[PDB]
Amino acid sequence: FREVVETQEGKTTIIEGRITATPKESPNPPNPSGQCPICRWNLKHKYNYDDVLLLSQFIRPHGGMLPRKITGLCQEEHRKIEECVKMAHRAGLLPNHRPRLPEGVVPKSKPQLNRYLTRWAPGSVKPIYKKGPRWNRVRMPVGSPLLRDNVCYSRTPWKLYH
Amino acid sequence: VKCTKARYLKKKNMRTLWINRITAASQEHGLKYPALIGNLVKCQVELNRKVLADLAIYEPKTFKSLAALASRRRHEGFAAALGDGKEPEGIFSRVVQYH
Amino acid sequence: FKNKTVLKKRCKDCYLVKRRGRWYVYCKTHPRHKQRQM
Amino acid sequence: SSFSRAPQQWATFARIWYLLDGKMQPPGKLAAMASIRLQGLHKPVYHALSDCGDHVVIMNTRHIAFSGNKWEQKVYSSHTGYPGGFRQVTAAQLHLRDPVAIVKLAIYGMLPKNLHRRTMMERLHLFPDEYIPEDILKNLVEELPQPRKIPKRLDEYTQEEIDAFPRLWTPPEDYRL
Amino acid sequence: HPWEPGSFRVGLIALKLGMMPLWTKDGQKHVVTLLQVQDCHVLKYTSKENCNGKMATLSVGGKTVSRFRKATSILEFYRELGLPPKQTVKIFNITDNAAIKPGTPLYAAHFRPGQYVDVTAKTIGKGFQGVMKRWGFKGQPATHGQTKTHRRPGAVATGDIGRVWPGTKMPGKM
Amino acid sequence: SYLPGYVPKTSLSSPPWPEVVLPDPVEETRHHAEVVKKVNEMIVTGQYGRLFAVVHFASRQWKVTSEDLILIGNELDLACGERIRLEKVLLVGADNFTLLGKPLLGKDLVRVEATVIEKTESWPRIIMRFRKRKNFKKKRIVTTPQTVLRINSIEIAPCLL
Amino acid sequence: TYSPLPDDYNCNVELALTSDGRTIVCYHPSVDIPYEHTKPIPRPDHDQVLKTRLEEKVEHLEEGPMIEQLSKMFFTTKHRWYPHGRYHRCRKNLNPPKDR
Amino acid sequence: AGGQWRLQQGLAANPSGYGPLTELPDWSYADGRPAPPMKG
RNA sequence: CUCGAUGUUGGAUCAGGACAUCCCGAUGGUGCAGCCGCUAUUAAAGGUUCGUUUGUUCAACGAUUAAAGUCCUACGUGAUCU
Ligand code: FES
Ligand SMILES: [K+]
Ligand SMILES: [Mg+2]
Ligand SMILES: [Mg+2]
Ligand SMILES: [Mg+2]
Ligand SMILES: [Mg+2]
Ligand SMILES: [Mg+2]
Ligand SMILES: [Mg+2]
Repeated sequence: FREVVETQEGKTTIIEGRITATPKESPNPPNPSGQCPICRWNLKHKYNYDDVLLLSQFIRPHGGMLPRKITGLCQEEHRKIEECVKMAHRAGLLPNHRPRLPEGVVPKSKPQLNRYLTRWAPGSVKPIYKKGPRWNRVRMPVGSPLLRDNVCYSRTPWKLYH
Repeated sequence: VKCTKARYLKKKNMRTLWINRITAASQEHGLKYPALIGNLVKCQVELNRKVLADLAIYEPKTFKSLAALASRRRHEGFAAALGDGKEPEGIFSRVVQYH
Repeated sequence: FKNKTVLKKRCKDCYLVKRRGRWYVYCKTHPRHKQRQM
Repeated sequence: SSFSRAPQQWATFARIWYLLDGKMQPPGKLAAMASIRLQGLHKPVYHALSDCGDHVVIMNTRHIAFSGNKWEQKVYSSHTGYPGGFRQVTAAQLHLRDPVAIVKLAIYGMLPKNLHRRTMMERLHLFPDEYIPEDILKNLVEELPQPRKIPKRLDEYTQEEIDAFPRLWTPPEDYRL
Repeated sequence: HPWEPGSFRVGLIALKLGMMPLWTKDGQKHVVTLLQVQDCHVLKYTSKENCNGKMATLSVGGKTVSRFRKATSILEFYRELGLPPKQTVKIFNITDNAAIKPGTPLYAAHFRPGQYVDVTAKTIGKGFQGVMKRWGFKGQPATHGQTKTHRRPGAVATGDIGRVWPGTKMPGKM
Repeated sequence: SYLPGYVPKTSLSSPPWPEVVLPDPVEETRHHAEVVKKVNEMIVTGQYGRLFAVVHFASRQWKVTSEDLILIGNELDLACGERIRLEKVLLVGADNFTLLGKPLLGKDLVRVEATVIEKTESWPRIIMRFRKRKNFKKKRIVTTPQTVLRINSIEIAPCLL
Repeated sequence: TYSPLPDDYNCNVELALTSDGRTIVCYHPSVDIPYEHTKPIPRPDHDQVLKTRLEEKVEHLEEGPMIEQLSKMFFTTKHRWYPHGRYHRCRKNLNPPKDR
Repeated sequence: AGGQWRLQQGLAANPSGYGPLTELPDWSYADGRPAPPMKG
């Protein structure tokens, strides 16, 4: 990877770029014919929001996603890994990939509400004051429909609406 | 009239009580009710629900054995399903034929 | 804002953003183009 | 068993004390487990008229996790009876106001809708944090396993676990990241 | 202890003597109520821990009454305190630094001019009252045909609900 | 060191249940013979006390033990005091072992005897129909013939091979 | 080392078939609680010249407080502890049938 | 409740149907004599 | 559904509710300088006049008002009245 450093000395600023150590794909992918990193390692349909060892390899130090052209992911798996990282952040599973805070700002405290499988941004959802009849019931989404094709080891498929 | 029609409820509710008690008894050994009932039939054991509940209350060493047998047969099913028929049937999967 | 079921950019500075769970049209050049998803 | 009759009857119909840890647990799966035990449905001698419910103690009810967006979407409705008395609160507002309410409301709704239900509520013991009264603690017999596996945060993996998982792609040497 | 912000001290029990005018330098007339402090003492201290509330409490007592007309447990309490019984006892939420040893007398100069006070008492009992006196309902016309209906509530709900809402204003003790 | 179908460890890489390895059939069939011999020895040596059995009689199953009474819901065409053998035995159990038929245990293995101790009829049982507004009402009373059997003896023979 | 169920609580189960394959044999001896899994019985809980008196704690409560005490002690609601009228008291069977 | 499995084995879906559990005699005289045939 | 009766338009009395908001709050747009407007989003806690006239609901008119809202409640309410 590549860094950028700005050092100001004697009213003079010097902006440079250094090349740091770079990781490399582990040798012998179980499926070298795979197109994207996922299919090359027989990982399609086999990861979830809690598999951070996988998800942490496709995000920036501050929790942002990395571009598809750089990672090489298929457009499809990019959307799965993108949703999975959104949910992993909201589950408190990426406690080091936190947003950069300018000028040492100390955020005001928030209520701790543990959560998992959170499809929507918490501040963006309204209360369900009128649940509606049983034949038109306003449901609560759980998980993501992007992961519907994940391998299900139970005879019942994932329920995405509670 | 309630007494006449209550004969249908009495039979229906006895079965739900037996099932409820068997579900309790199976869970103590880590089985679900259908895994126990389904696999006992596959072992050719035809003990019905009333007897099984009686065993769960009064003969728990026996009931645990019935649980182990059903659990064993269920594992033979998993092993069989994984195979393509080349492997022989499990020990407790073999059916006694009558003629 | 005007509430709209179909959001249409009216210019070339009119940009589409989703905030608060709904889509918006914000235009800094022509504020009369601002739309809200209904 | 060769017990005498009364000690035999006493042992069979005794009340057991269970512990359940609500940390990171969905309140409904805590509720499903407790509802069985409070009713006695886990006992092969179960009968509705036999009064064979058990004691369930649940700690860490403040640290329950809802799945999805239920912290914001789930609403608890009530009416004071007076005109204008309809009150609706989200699960989050309720949790911050009363840290056992949500688990209490999940359990209460799962118990039979009959007159035995408020009695089964008297053998339920909810505590928001790790503290449990000593008298309650000395009653306990068995701790139930948590119905949800808590997934590890990335910082909690050992370096052996990190090293075991393979690097799936090579980042360009010239990418700023 | 010295006073600190957030600190809450005790109040008193007084007897309402009556009302009187006074005038301010501006020439404005204000009526005032005379509250006499009659034998006010601290009776009990309850620690913040034992009160079951967020504050400690200090129980104060008002007027000396007859030992002959008080219950034995109450007489037993006052014998241990070493005071004659009080007619009324009230609980005051205080901060820990404001606690006073029970048996301590309280006076009118506990308060000072310019301060504001809240005064709590039981209102004058008026007995069972109709809606006009109790709730300010208008009643009905005096003439123009009215049949036996001059001071009545009128309708008490709508037909649809088939009931009367809890909290409905009705004749009762005032 | 990665097979063609290798999948790195994730939450869904493998099934949630643990892997189970069934015993080798050759060893187990040997292990089975030792267990059967062990249980057959307990029968020869009488290392058991009270036995219970499950019998299929008159359409239903009865968990029975010596001295038990069972109420049969029909006439049996046997004189009071007559001793009979119960021939459909599903299960005989002891404190420390149980024998299971598939579905019935062999006659050479277990013997259950019972005695007719009463031939009677049940208490009267009402059968009443009613349909409102239809002048539809009927009453019928029935008593069912019954037989009380006492289980005398449960005997097992060391015929396990 | 395969076991269908754990063998550490109720009995050590061993399943077997006879040579003919027609009889399933179940050997289930009970497991005994090991000594090391037990606790010792809880033994642990003047100048007086006067015969120690019985300190009889004769204390009377009113129905309300009494029922609160019984409800808490036995973990019930209050409703069990209230009386019933003559009609229901006189309907209860005082010589119920007894089975063994 | 086991009906489809019994059918796969050439058995009646209901164990109350044909086969020894139902068709064999229920009892015999304790002396050995066979019982008269059951009505069903 | 009610004809072996579910009597009463308007008014009085007491009002419960909706929000499609008349006024008071917070916003966006404006052919919004400002003062007033117009239009939209949010908001139902609180409020929403007295008269002349007509049996009237409706309307007109005189004075006001921050405003004199639209609706439902058996055209709310007649074992409370008219
Ligand atoms: S997973 Fe193979 S193309 Fe993306
Ligand atoms: K009519
Ligand atoms: Mg008047
Ligand atoms: Mg008159
Ligand atoms: Mg009059
Ligand atoms: Mg009529
Ligand atoms: Mg109103
Ligand atoms: Mg009307």
